[PDB]
Amino acid sequence: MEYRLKAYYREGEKPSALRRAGKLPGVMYNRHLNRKVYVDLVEFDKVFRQASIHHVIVLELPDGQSLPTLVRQVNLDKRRRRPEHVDFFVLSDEPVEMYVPLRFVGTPAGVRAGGVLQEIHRDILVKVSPRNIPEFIEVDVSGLEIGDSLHASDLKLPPGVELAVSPEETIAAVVPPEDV
Amino acid sequence: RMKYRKQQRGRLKGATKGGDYVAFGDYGLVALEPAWITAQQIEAARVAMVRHFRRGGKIFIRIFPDKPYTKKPLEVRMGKGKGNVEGYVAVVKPGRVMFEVAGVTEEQAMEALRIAGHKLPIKTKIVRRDAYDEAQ
Amino acid sequence: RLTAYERRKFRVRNRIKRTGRLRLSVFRSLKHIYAQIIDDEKGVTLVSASSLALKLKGNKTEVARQVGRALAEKALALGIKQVAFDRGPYKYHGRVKALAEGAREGGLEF
RNA sequence: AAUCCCCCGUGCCCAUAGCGGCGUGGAACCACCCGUUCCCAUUCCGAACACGGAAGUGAAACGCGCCAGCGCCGAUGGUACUGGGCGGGCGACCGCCUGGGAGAGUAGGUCGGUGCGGGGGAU
RNA sequence: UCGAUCAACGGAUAAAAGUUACCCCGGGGAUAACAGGCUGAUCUCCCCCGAGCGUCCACAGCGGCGGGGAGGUUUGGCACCUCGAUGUCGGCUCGUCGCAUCCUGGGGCUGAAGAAGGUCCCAAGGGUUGGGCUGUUCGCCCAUUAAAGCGGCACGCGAG
RNA sequence: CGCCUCCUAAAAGGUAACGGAGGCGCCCAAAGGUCCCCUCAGGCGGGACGGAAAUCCGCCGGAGAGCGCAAGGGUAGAAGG
RNA sequence: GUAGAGCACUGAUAGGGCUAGGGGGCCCACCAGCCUACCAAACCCUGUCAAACUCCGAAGGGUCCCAGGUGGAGCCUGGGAGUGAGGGCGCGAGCGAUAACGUCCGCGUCCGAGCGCGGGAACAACCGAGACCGCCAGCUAAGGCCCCCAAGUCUGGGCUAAGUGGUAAAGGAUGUGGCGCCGCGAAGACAGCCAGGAGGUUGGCUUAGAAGCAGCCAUCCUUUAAAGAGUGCGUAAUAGCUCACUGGUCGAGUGGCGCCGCGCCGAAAAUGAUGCGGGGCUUAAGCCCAGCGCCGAAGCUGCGGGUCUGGGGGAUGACCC
Repeated sequence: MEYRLKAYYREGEKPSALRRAGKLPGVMYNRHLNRKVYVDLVEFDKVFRQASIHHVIVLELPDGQSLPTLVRQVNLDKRRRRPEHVDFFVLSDEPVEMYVPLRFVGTPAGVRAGGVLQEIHRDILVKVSPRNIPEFIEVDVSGLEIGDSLHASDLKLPPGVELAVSPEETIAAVVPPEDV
Repeated sequence: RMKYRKQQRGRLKGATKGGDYVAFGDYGLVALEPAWITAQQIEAARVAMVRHFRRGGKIFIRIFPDKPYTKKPLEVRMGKGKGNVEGYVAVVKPGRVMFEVAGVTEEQAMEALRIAGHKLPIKTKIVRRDAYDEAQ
Repeated sequence: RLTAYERRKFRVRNRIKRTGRLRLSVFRSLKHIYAQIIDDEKGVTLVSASSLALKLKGNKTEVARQVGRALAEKALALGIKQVAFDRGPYKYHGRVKALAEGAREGGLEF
């Protein structure tokens, strides 16, 4: 869950001041209708942090107009961390650009195996899924060694289907400690 | 080190900021106040880590042996073509995304870094994955 | 692509640089054929050559020479008095040699 | 004569005038098409260019319209940069005030808009 | 309109090499050499991390790898004092300060029984021998000794 | 120790350094004129003497092959064949 | 078109997926097999750099015309010339060790050549400021006001207390104070307390001994103070010890990691000592933010004078603006 406090003024001087209080610039955006609303960090963050929040949208409260949104971009801060501008898109009904949180279990044959461990490359999926993506899209296997690897092909796609990604290209693979 | 089959003799000198950040495994060592760092020192860390980590499951990388540093002469008087190639290394300056894995699962990795860099050569910090990142 | 199209754009750009003010654009082939006059892309375009008023599709590169001489005088007065040249999708021996002589009288006026 | 419309040419705009996918037209265009003594032509063939004409067809070049997959376009915000004035630090260097303020990065955008001659398409 | 590395290329001549510790005249520390200065190369001393040796024990004794300062010595960098003048070595004689203290003590530590070593922090108090050979200070060697230190001051000393 | 090219000239231009790099002190009698034609390497697929690479067929391509000679500019809407 | 930037131009290069080249060899004459052992043109994805790479692209600077445009410069013609080597500071590239009161070039200021005053202790070039000459006149810069010495030992709100003031890094720490955060089961907390520290817990090897307190893992059960697959002093196993638990005891707040601003350790010298000196640490201090106030320049105003230059009345002067 999310919400915020808008910017009548915008661009530079303002976002800076924001920062000053403890507010970072925020872009509220919906298919070609745009408004600069501004970020109260602390909380902002707890929220973001959920991360489940960054992968699977949430609802925000502005003025009193409860609406659906996610981050489609973000300027997180050079010299350290935290940000420089947080970016969200509220959706109508056709969400195609989806980097849905992805989980898969490489049930043993990996590290309990030849020492080799499994490297997670994809871990998430930017496929398609209009106003319909889980907090957890997932897949599984039982091999993590030899010179073994698997990807977008093997994949195994659930309910709100649609691969906006590619004909396989490394969800994960296993490498040796000092070989196997 | 490795800056093999270069192409030229030498660089020059400056420094100020760049583009290192991400994550890449969740066992991260990020610089902060540096500049160039000996490809060697570098390997140092490499070692440090590698060894600590029960000595097997691979770490990853980060910067490179990048440039050719020259003290030219040996100690002469100065006016050589400034020639002489000699020490090769990294050029990372604004807290950089230095990325090292293994499967330590813990403040164990911590230590690994701890020393690796404590060593290495600067004011620096370390962590994990904190604000993902979306590409095309 | 760039190949034959260029056959074209080449006679093009060269023709173009050429500058004695006007150029007629002949056009090879049978009913296809027909030639229209132009100058600087001021925007304008003097007169139009030969509306398919067929005279002898026969062995007539002369169907040609005719439509030509025609256009020749057509413009000749069509647009009071002037001098220049033209395009051509080829050398002057057949269809095109023809539009040529046509023009040829166009200017010759005898 | 001088209305828009179908076009055959032939013009400014450099890739939303592209690739490619489905379609679709010859009545009239126009293309391939027929054949070659005759213009004139292939260091081989009229392959192309060319001459020489009914046809046959619209496969092929071909023009619009639908399709954005690749490609092309590529804002709002936003940071880096910095023109100028001042600070903070021995320090490499950091930071503050005042105008300018790309890039990439989700938007979302397009499958051209039109100069003129004209066969002509609709008394 | 021709001859021409006049190619140290704007090119004095056509036609030119040397050497001076035998030397001699002009000015500049706008150039070296002494030392000084600033830098620190650096070397010396110290300080981090620990791979790792110390049967066992990471760190009693030790440190891989890499890292970080102190100081003004050694081998160097520069050019401003100095070229109307600053005597460079070795030694002598009288030395004066300094501590990362050698002998001294006070110490915690030991892989400390004792004894004896060795391992750091504190503290300059006095003290810190003769010869040999070498112009050499350094050095190696003889004999001891509680011990027979490192070094600052143009590597103190020619108005001694 | 003369000249051309690239960097540093820091965005006009334009500047040292015992600063980086690297070429020329030829010729080409026809690479000198103009008219007419043509149009890359390389990728792929199929082929006599092949047989990583000729020669030919079949597609593909901001043109990165090319232009005596080095670089840089240009540039096949060819200066290129 | 450098900074930025980006990667498709070229060149780098790091973990990745596909791929062949050697493959290791010989069935070694039709000579075709697994392996992937293969270098990968590659491969796309994940990755960051380039002064002499760049698909993008500025921050200014360049300049043509119109307009500001007088200080006062602006222009052309002309005779009298001096330097033709200089250093410093700031920013931007060289170089040098990214060392030097080094040396190379550039934008600016500078200092000489005025740069004579303030000044920061005193210091050619670091902040202030242009001195034609007066004043026993007043307003100000910078930067100052306990005193030495002009100026509040002002007020207000803090934070250090080491003397930091009164040079130093790496790095170390139940420093000091501050967050913005964690444990409160008054089902009354933690260090302090009391007692029990429970029976199968009794090899698995080794059993000389594990029968938690010898090495190669065990991760279950009953059972209540709630339960130690026993964190620990240990030998011959074993036998004994503190809580890791109440359980009761107490209860009422406890042990933390990140981010903060102010200090200590680390940092040993050579004639003697030192923030300038006296000095001073809740004004006297110092660091940070708040506001007031007076000091102090030849700098600025007010009595006046000298002087040249445009113009103004030029009578010789002259006077005045």
